[PDB]
Amino acid sequence: FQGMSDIELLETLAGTDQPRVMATIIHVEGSSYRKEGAMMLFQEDGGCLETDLTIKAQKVWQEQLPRTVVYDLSSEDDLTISVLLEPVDLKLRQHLKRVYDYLCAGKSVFHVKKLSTSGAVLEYAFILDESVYFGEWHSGHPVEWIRKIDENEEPLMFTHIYSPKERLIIFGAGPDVPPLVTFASNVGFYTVVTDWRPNQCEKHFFPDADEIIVDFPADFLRKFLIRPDDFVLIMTHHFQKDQEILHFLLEKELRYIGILGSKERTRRLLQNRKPPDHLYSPVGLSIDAQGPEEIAISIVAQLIQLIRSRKQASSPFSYLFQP
Amino acid sequence: MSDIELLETLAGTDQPRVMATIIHVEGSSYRKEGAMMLFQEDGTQVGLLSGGCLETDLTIKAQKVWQEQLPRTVVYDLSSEDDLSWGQGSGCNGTISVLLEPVDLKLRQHLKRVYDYLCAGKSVFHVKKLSTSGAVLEYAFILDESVYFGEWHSGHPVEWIRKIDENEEPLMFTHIYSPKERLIIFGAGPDVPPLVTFASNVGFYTVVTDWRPNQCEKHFFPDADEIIVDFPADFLRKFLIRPDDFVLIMTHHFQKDQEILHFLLEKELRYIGILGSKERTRRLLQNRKPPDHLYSPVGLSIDAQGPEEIAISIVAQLIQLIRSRKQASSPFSYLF
Amino acid sequence: MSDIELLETLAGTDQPRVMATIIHVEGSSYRKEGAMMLFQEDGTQVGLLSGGCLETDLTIKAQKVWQEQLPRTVVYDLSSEDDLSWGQGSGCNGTISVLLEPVDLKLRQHLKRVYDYLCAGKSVFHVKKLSTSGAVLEYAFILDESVYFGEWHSGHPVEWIRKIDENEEPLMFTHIYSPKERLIIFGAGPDVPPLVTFASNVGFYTVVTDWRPNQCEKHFFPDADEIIVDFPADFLRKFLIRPDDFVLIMTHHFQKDQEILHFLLEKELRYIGILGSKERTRRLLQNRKPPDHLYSPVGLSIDAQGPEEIAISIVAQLIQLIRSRKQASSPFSYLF
Amino acid sequence: FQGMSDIELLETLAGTDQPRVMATIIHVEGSSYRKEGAMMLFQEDGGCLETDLTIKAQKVWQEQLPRTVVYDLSSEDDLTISVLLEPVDLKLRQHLKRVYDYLCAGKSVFHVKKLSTSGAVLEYAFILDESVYFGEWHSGHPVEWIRKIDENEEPLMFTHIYSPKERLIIFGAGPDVPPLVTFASNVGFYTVVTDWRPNQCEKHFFPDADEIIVDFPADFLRKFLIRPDDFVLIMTHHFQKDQEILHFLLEKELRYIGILGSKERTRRLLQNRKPPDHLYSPVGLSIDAQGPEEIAISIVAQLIQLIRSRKQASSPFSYLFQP
Ligand SMILES: [Cl-]
Ligand SMILES: [Cl-]
Ligand SMILES: [Cl-]
Ligand SMILES: [Cl-]
Repeated sequence: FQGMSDIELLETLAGTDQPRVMATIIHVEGSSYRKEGAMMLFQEDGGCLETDLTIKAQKVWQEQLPRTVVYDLSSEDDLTISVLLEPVDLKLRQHLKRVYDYLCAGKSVFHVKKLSTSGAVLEYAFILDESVYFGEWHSGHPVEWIRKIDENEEPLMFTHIYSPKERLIIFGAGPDVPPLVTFASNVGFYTVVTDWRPNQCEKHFFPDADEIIVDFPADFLRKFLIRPDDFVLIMTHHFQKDQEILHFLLEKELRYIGILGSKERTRRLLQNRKPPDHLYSPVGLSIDAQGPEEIAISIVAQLIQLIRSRKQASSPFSYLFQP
Repeated sequence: MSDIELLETLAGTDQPRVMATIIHVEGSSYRKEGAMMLFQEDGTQVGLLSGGCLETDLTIKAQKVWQEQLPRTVVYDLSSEDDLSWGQGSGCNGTISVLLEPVDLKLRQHLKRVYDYLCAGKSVFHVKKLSTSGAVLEYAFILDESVYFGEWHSGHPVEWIRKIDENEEPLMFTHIYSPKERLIIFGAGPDVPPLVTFASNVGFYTVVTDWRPNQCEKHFFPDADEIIVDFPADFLRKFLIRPDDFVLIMTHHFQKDQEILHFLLEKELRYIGILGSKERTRRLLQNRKPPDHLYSPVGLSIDAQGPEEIAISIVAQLIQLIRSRKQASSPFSYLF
Repeated sequence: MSDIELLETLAGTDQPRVMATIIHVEGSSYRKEGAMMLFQEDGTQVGLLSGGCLETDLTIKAQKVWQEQLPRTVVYDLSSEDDLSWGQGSGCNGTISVLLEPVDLKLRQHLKRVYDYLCAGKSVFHVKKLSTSGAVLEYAFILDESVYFGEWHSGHPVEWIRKIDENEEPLMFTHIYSPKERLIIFGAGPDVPPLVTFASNVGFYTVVTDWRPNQCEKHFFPDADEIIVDFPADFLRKFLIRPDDFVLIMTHHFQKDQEILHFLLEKELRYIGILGSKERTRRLLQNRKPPDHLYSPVGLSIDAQGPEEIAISIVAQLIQLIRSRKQASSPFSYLF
Repeated sequence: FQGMSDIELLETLAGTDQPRVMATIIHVEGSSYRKEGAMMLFQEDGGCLETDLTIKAQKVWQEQLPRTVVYDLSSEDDLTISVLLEPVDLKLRQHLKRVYDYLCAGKSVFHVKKLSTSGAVLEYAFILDESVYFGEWHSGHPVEWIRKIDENEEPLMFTHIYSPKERLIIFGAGPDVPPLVTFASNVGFYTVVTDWRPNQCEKHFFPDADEIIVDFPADFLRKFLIRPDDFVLIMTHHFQKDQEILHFLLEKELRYIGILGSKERTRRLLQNRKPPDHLYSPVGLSIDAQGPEEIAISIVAQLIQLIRSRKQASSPFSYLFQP
């Protein structure tokens, strides 16, 4: 189940065309290691629950009809959850391919399932804006249907946000940067490494980096577009270079700016300028880390903390529920 | 990298090498006092001390040290680094003292002996006696008050250290070479491989144990030092867990987690981390005195989701405790 | 690489650069006096002067020259190179004087103007007036006795040069920036692409002409500066061949080779090479006075077989003649 | 015709299984740009001669019978030669695959064709030793048949030596070595680059090098086998390194040892030792070359001169004709 990213799962559907049934935990009552929203793909070709689901998935594909299966998780071995099995038909295959393309573009997608009392999927939509949506939704504006759900008489609704690959833009390719690229890549970040020294940027130093761009910071910032939902990490160990990068990103709306060094050094970098809103110096959690490997953990832990802490503020689509 | 990995590198390629050691730090610096780095003839460097334009100057100094076959102390004002860059320098408001030593046939042999003792699990106390000019007069590798090796001609190196100026005479440098910290992981589920990778990369000796042989294939855990396929009860009987070890219980099986925890209860341990909720771990303890260093929920609370994030959270917690815990817990404390 | 390719590199990436020039050589050295090299901030170097551990020291000197924004002369005893290596040094029994100049906004602008004149086909006479300390007092780029540019404040740079000590006062350095030598190739058969590559790599401006459009596709000659599809008679009417040009006749068509040769007969030319035997070329001349610089069979006699080997043979012959031919054939000879 | 190497041509037969007819110039009378022994492959899917051969090749494949075609080359446009057309049948395909494998191993192969008066191929063999041969040879020892050929009454014989890729082992990966690798590779050498500095040995510096081995000279010489028919080029610009390489190769039987530098420097390298037999210092022809690009031409020209000058001594199989 919960071991593969949403974008890593939708990617699997693109390089397939193979018969597949998708499982989703739409409800959890009590204790479970797997959370609500966790997904899994059954391909028509480990654990007692997954083996029963395999048989159910096989039936769901043949019937070409979704079903909700309830499992009384109650056992002193840790083996009540509600699993939704949907056949990835030509319609849903097409819609999920469109979802993947929007996450590749960096845009999040709000998904909503309208379920029947029996547990069948009546309607489903993929929302981008207050008007822009796609899917098998025949009844009104999906957004207006969600806001107008009844307190107790309307719990036959499932929502999930398909979040794109988070980007981590790293300024510097020194020998302390390869562990950070590895840890950030493994956790699920899209990593961009940029430095002006071509010998520092050989691909064998950063095999997990999605992009390695050899350029002076000023050229990079001119050519490469930095999105406001991106994470910037300045660790060149060159004052003038760090100052060149920071001064450019100053008025730019940015989620995170982390600078490797002391508060005094960052104060010196900002000489004669107003600091940006989401500046983190010293970078990473204070775990008194020593060396590149430990500092890299400290940085990635902080990123995870901020992605998950600001995910309690419902940041991508919270604006579609106020007014 | 790690002391044992740096000393491992000397056993390999056998080529001219100069060893750089930060013997003193004043102010702010990327690395702390005791940090090492290898300057090699092949133009490669093993480790970093600044990450700036400092390494560029040391390379030239290292080349001179090898030719002269004479150690040297180089002092770097990292703030006034404009006298080393194409730009405004590093910017770090600190001054570091780097000691460059040629890894000659004598020191090569001594460091190979240090490595063999760390492979055996024995720590080594290293001491250097420096001259006023900054060269190395004497050096020793201590195992006990009487047992020592190296290039030490005067008296008992141990008695020379205890009878020093005060909080170290500036002409003395000490460093303890210790073996890797051990991380004993109970469970081989698909959430354990990222934890093994992150813990291995940060410098832990990793032991993975589970009773299910197909979850324990070596390709799942290529960074694990040991993969032992056994029932927890057999593992605990056969494999000795020392008090300085780190235990991580993540089998996702209540009865299994309960036999592991109940065994380790009275055993003095550095760390016990159990994957799950405080309520689950209360049920696991089933009215027992909790161990002194029990961590449930495991890892720092960064609201981690998925195996990859939980693994970062745990390694973060492990780093925090190794670095927070009183540095006056050395294996050569008994000596002083 | 070539002067025009080195000056081309300054027009691009626009980053801190220090220019190294060999202003004097005593004894044996890999490069001759006038050889240049670029030290860049990105850690890349454009050209070489020794290829040893010299470049490693210059990099540090270049970094200082940029910071100080002041030129410097560095003298290297290449024999006593043990004071620069991990080993016994270079071994070359020579002493070189390297002049390091920061490519400041002023010099960047002047060198961009030099490049534009070489693109136009006009050579540029460069002169540096050095101080006793080895710094640069003045420098100029001469086009004619009166027309000059740069950072020259005293008199007429031309009159300053002619009125020097004798065979140059040690405080004077001169260098002629000339455009690429032209190699005009008649024929686009499958034996011509290796010759275009080897001639292009060595520094020739290559022009390929043939009357058969499918042999002249650009993918066959990616290194050719010009590919002109025309009958030889039309090419010779339209394209001007200067006396300092190099001609290579290799159409494998007797009548075509004969119209090309008969046209170039009275025309003063640096070089005319015809692919084939002396007998064939005797038949081509059909009782005519052979040109002064006719080479048939073409290339050095190394008993070459196939297009690739014949191409080496021809480029070898071309190099031999450019280097053998009297150096007192400069375009600024008329000035002195 | 003569534009593709023998080994480059036999390679083409391995990645084929496609119907193919091989042409060979078995005789030349007078003037021709193409020499005797030149080969070409016609595949059953530029110039007037090649177009006629294409039609003849098509007939030869259908008939599955070799034929000799004579072309009166006499024309004042340069358009008498004897072309042999042989269908690359399953038998010959198999034999030529074996020839290729021996050239990959570095062993030369002596080929002989026994032709009829009509121009058909009666017999053919591929000789390695005084006893070791393979092919479609039914009559005696091919070697003894060749030595005992009649002065004038036996010219119905064609011989050709299939020579392996010549190896050029370059010690040094400085910025002067990439043009030499390119020129040597283009002319047809198997190039091996070795240096002890990994940053000097990135593959993008030497894309034409067959092997790039990062090692100290002493380790290279221990691990990599140097054949007596190999060409060694010492150009590390490091005296101690060049001395380490030369001292090892001293008693070793070697075709060519070229050292970049002066005779005095090479004399200093050989301090207290007898120089090897095929030492070339200064390396390359004296064309007063300046810079890496010109020196590289000078070196490759010398190599070509020595391969072709010692090819007049019939070096690979001259020993099978003396005694
Ligand atoms: Cl900088
Ligand atoms: Cl309890
Ligand atoms: Cl050396
Ligand atoms: Cl004549």
